[PDB]
Amino acid sequence: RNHCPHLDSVGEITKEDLIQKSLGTCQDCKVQGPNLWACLENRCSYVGCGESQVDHSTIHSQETKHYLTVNLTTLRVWCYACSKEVFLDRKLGTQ
Ligand SMILES: [Zn+2]
Ligand SMILES: [Zn+2]
Ligand SMILES: [Zn+2]
Repeated sequence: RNHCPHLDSVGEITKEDLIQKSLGTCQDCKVQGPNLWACLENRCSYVGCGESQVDHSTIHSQETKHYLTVNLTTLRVWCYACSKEVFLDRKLGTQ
């Protein structure tokens, strides 16, 4: 198992949901993109901004223990628990 558990637990969001988050707007405040983050938790669908604005992604991460956040600006995933950037595979193949 050469992968992070935090992210390995969360799923993936559809383009439909990401499209709204990619619009460049925070679900908590009104900072307006670019540079916006979105909860990677397949079960969660919240839009927050990183430390570059109000670190909403961090706060939300603690509140819901969601240490997975992906910036819609570069389409990159980040792991708070691991304390680094991670990548989300498109296809697994377990079941
Ligand atoms: Zn915000
Ligand atoms: Zn969340
Ligand atoms: Zn991790």
